[PDB]
Amino acid sequence: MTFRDTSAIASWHAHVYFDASSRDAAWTLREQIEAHWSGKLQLGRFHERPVGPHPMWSYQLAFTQEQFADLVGWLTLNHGALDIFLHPNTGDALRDHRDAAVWIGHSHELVLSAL
Amino acid sequence: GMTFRDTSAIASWHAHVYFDASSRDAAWTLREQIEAHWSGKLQLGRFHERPVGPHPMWSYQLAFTQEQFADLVGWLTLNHGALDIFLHPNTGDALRDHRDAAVWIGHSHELVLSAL
Repeated sequence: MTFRDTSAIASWHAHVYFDASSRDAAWTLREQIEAHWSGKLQLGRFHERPVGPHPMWSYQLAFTQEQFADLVGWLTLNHGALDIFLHPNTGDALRDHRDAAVWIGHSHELVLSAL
Repeated sequence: GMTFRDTSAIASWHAHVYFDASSRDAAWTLREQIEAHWSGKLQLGRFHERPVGPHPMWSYQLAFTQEQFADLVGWLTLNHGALDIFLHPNTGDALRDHRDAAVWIGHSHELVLSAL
């Protein structure tokens, strides 16, 4: 393979994964993300069903390479028992999710057929 | 109910590149490119071809600061290939840093936490 630089990355997404057992925790973290960054981070719907490539219930957060250290550091400290799926967006969704998956906690098998 | 921490709680980060006999050449190539790219400025451990410490796979260690995190981890996410990479912060709590603050580029693995 050939080495790429970080300019390849357009944006990052993080997806907070949860289920019925962890719904309250996921909602609390959502409220805290809103508060901590004062609603300046793009935030998707609180999906209580599997959507797209996501095998768990999820919600999406979007941010840049320039916010990556702050957001990922903070999520690493504060995610609790919730797994978080992170991936860069480079313009090739399948490649990004298949090959550039990062996980805070534990990894999950994605529904790649959705991409 | 969680008590939230600020990123200031992080002293430094460690990363471990995991590999096996099948991927040792790829592990080595990455190793030598990390050396090249950062001009030997990133603290780098031995190329361990056995499980060491909490690590269930063959591994080598990198140590780096929060201020180096985005450059290094962004690059590793793009360039790690088949190699899973274990990352964790150092906050002064070895067990919880490994068990509860684990980050994985690729796939997660079960750590041998009794090693700690």
